[PDB]
Amino acid sequence: SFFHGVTVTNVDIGARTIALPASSVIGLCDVFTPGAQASAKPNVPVLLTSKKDAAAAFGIGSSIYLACEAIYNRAQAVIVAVGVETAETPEAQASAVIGGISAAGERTGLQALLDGKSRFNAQPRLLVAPGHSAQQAVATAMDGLAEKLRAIAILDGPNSTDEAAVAYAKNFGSKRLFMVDPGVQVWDSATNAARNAPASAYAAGLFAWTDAEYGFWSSPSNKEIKGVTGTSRPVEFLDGDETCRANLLNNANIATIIRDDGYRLWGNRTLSSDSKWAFVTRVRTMDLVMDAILAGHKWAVDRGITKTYVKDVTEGLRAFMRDLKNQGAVINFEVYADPDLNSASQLAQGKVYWNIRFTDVPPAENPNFRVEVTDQWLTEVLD
Amino acid sequence: IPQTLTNTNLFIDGVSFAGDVPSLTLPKLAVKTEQYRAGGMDAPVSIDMGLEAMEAKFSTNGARREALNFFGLADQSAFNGVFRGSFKGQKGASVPVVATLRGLLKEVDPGDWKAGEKAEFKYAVAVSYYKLEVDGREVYEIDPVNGVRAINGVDQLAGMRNDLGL
Amino acid sequence: IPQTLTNTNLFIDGVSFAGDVPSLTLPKLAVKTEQYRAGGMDAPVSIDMGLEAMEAKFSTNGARREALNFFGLADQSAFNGVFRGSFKGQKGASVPVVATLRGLLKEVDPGDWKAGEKAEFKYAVAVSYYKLEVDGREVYEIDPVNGVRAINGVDQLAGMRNDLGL
Amino acid sequence: MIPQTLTNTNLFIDGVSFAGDVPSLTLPKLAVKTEQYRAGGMDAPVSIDMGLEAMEAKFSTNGARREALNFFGLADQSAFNGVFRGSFKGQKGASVPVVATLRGLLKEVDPGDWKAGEKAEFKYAVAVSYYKLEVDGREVYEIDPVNGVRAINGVDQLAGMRNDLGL
Amino acid sequence: MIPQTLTNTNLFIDGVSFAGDVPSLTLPKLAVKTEQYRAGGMDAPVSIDMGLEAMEAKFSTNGARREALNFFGLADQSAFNGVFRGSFKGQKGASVPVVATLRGLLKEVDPGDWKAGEKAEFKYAVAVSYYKLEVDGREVYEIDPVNGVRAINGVDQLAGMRNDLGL
Amino acid sequence: MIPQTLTNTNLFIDGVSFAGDVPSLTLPKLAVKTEQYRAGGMDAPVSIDMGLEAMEAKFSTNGARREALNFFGLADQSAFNGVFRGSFKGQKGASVPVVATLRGLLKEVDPGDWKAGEKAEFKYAVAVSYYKLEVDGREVYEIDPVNGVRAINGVDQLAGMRNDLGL
Amino acid sequence: QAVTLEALYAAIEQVLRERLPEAQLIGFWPGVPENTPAVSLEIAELLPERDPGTGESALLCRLQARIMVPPGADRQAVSIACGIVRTLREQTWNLSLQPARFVRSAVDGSREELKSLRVWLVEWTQSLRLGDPEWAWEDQPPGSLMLGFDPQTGPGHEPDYFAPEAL
Repeated sequence: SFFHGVTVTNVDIGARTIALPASSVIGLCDVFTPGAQASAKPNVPVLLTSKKDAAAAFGIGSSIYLACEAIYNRAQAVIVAVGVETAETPEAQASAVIGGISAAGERTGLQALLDGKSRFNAQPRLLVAPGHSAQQAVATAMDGLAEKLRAIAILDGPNSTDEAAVAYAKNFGSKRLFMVDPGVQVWDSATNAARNAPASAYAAGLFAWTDAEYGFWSSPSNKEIKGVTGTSRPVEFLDGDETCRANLLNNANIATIIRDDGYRLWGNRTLSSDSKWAFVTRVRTMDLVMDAILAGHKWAVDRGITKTYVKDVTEGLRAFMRDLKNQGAVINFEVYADPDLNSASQLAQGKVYWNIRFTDVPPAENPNFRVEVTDQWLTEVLD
Repeated sequence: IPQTLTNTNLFIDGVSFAGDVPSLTLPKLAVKTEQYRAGGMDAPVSIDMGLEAMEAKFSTNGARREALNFFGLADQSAFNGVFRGSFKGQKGASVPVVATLRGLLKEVDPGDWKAGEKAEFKYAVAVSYYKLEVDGREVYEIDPVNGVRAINGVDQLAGMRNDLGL
Repeated sequence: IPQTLTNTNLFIDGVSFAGDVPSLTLPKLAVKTEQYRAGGMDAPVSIDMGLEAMEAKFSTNGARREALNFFGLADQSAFNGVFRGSFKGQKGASVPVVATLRGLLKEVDPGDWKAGEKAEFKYAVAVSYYKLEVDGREVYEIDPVNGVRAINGVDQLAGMRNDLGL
Repeated sequence: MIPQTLTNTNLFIDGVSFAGDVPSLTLPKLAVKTEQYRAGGMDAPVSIDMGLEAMEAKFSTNGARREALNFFGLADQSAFNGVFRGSFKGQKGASVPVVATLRGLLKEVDPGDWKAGEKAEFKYAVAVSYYKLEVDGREVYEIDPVNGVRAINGVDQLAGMRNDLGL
Repeated sequence: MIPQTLTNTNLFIDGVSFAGDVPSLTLPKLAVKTEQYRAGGMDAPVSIDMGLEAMEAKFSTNGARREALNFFGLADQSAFNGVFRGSFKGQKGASVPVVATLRGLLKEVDPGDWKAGEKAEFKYAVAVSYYKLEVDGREVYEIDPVNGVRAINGVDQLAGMRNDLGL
Repeated sequence: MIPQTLTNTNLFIDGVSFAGDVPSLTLPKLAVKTEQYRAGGMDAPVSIDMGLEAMEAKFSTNGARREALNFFGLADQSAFNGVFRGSFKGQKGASVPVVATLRGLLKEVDPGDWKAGEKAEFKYAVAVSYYKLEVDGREVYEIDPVNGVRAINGVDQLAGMRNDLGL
Repeated sequence: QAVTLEALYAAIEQVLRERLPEAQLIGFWPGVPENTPAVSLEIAELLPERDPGTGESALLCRLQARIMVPPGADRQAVSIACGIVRTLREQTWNLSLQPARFVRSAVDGSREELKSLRVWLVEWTQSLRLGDPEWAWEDQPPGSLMLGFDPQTGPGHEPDYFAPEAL
């Protein structure tokens, strides 16, 4: 029925960890066991906003819920997640994460995150595979899901030593992969155990947190993770060009988690061999302005923009570039008419080549303090 | 030789108002001057302070719904519009002038409706972004925010933003 | 193609003044702007603050007693009235424009009575509620109280009343 | 940054909306009781924080808002509760809310001069105790005088000098 | 709520209507004698109510209203009786009355400068003792200084501290 | 000399640009604490420098600049850092920069009256300790109160009276 | 699409034969008043107008109707003339035109032969946008736009990017 009048209840609330309502969209694929409580079919996507949907659509005994708690401890975002059904064979568990179009009109595994478009007008901007990115065939298809979506995917090095991770990441020369190696243990509030989380959804909520506050152009490296204890293995950052473990992991382009607990990230690079798009803040502004070309083409095709197309797209593109100069995301912005236009009948009939140059804000990596001990002001003080 | 204008086109968001835009007025660009006479002078010199505001006033003569719906939006610089013009002088060399602008459509004025005349609605946009290209290349590029007052390619506030850190 | 108006009807409270309403003026809708130049800018951008007041000025030419009796009522928004119009353009497609309004009839002006001319009384209503439907569907819906400034269906103050609790 | 100003305003008192008659508000002027301090070995004093001072939050209405006149001079001081809402629309559309929960004594009802053809403007004032301002739902100020709560942006700025007085 | 302002005004003195010459009134500014209070274990003082202060209710007329000049400086203080009527019409028609019964000493007759071509404006002032404001016939304020009556909205706010002083 | 005025202005707080909402600044009024001195054998006192006095550097913004509200009344006084930039364009083209690094206590957040149709104007004030003005990159003022630094145009004007107090 | 003068001549003949059965013969350039209730359309003058911003030439033509009748049936020709005037209030002749402006109607003296003595000139003006629109500025279709970047710039390697691409 119902109840009238106020009601006081003996209950259990576990120590509120509210965060900021972020704006970026996160894709996630991890494994759980379906039951009558978990009210979601495996290979269908569902957007989640708070922990009430990670306890009702998916079970609390899961591994999505280990990673949805990872985002919601850090930044309240919109996670579009699918479920991979539980397998036992270590290849068949990862081969169901990949999947394909084995169904009639449905993609199953990681590919089901392509249904973020045409369903909510909210594509995933981040792609997370917690723990499964240690396998190569998952991580290579994170690249194949990033090229179709313009969404940088967060990888996961193995929980073993550094040479198991540096020699793992030698086969990646892809612009959009971002690897976080050291696994994070976090003490659970029920089972009295430091749960060895895979530590790739901890960085996913951090990217949602930096976009909501400090913006996308700030490199999301020295920002503090909350709701977290130490890593599964300790790293350190000391100075003097030695074999210290943080310098050993940046030079092979892996993010690291540095201090007392799982405080901060440390990677500023992405897994690109091409040193132009080495910073993650450059690839996320490139893949943001390439989306404004798409919405600047969709807006310049539904209204019959025939004779004034290239003027409608380019000025509408510079309406977005002056926004980035306004927000501090770029320093230079210039949309150039390239001199590779050969003849007037040749260029006006086809192939008008224009450029977009922008100097992204470089994140302060390696400040340098050249320090002295002098005898200059010893005379002035004593006399 | 003087330049008689021949063709006139107005866009609002891409929709061709080529035809029924009988009158259009670009914003007069006015330097914020100040009659300044200091100690060692008698006549006042005038010093720039920036520009003053920019209103562009076109007047379409129909019940549009394609220009009416940009009044009172929650965001300024949402109405943009692109003017296109064509002055024709000096042996048929019609110079293509465009004047693309942007800003809040600050006033929609329906006139007297005396039951039988034309419509002649009136409009006024508080222009923020203003870009005037005469014969392809740039003449006036006025972005108020970010301080991008640029005359024929060179940015006259390049020395200012280095001083202000912008 | 321009739109020549053809038919004009005015209601006050339902009573058909179809015929003797020679002139009518809808309220010009003006955004309360402000020339705003902050630190990092030179030209002033203009920022909305809401609308300013709305006066509609029709002028009937008779001693009415059906429009005179709505002057000086103890309640504002008691005079309402409904305008109906018809612009005709683009191959006889007469678009039905209505402009229903509401507010205090703030001024009744009898002109000069030079003993032999027409009457031509003049009126002015301080419009509160203003609703303009061009071709059936909504264009401008301005309710000042409750903050219901709505452009073509969407409420531009939907984000404001959630912040203010209205 | 975007140009962002005040556009509209609202006032609640014990839940009752003043959606029709508030021409003006005034948030309380938060000021530190600065005692300028020049001592031996310096010049040009350095202004040590001593604490805040009293926080009157004036406003005015011009109707017979008896639901605002009932809270003057009650036996329970700090029983006037109320928020000073207000939205800043900016230039890019979406408006940033600023609300300000108050809890104090309505220490002044100042009815204006009734010039019979002008407005009324019942000017008020509340010497608030509790004060909580929010911006876009995010916390900036917790000012509670008694029991020592000055929490700027959520972190308590008197907690180091509250576990030594033994409060 | 509805937009509601002051439109018209009236003044009675001992029943005599001033329906023809009152350009201005002024209700008495009800203010609490706030003593700001910062003590050990707090900051940002908390403003304890001590009571009200004196209540001068100015007004002005510009004729030879001798029926208002007779009440200046009599032997019986608090013998000037009078109401400050006033109606707030609102927007939806019916007007909400505000009346204000006074009882005090006419302590000031201030005749203006007579510039011979302007108005007169005999500005007055009454340091009232008794004070009763009504809104739409409903009670809001009973302020009687002597014998301890502060009744906000009908409930006596000094009755708990009148049966202990033994008044 | 050329006619040279102020044209544009900027404000940074901890690196954060206020490129969109600062209508006004105020540099701190540098004034000597002049004690007028007439003694035996003279007249018309001669105004010995005693030192400066406190340096409040007001400014105002009219948005919800929460990044400027977080620095009010922290535990660390002189933790508000910020520069008051500003360029003077002159008449002959190239602009002469004036920047002013500050370090003090944000001792006042004064939110304006919210008249619902006007601006906001959150007026602020910082009682600065450290103060460094530059002109075209060249130094003019180092004003550090503690540890005795008054360096006018790079040369220290208190160094002769700092190696005698033994600081 | 656009109008033609021959499209205008056919539609004014078409509608006027439907509305006027008493008018036996409404030709646009006839002669020979062969029978009693004849109406002979004409062209008086075609004049310029406010030129629109396209290649159409704005022209208002003084169209002209001459109502030929034998004398003694003057009233029978005003009833023909009143039928034409009642048409011209809203009439666009179903041709994407502006509604015609009625000008005058009166008996005239023609230069032509006057066996049919009584004729009534009925003239009216209506604007015409004759001709095609003409585009002048830019003829660059949606199939031709490539948008590279800073390192992918030069005649060595082409900017390998289309505007319609992946999502």
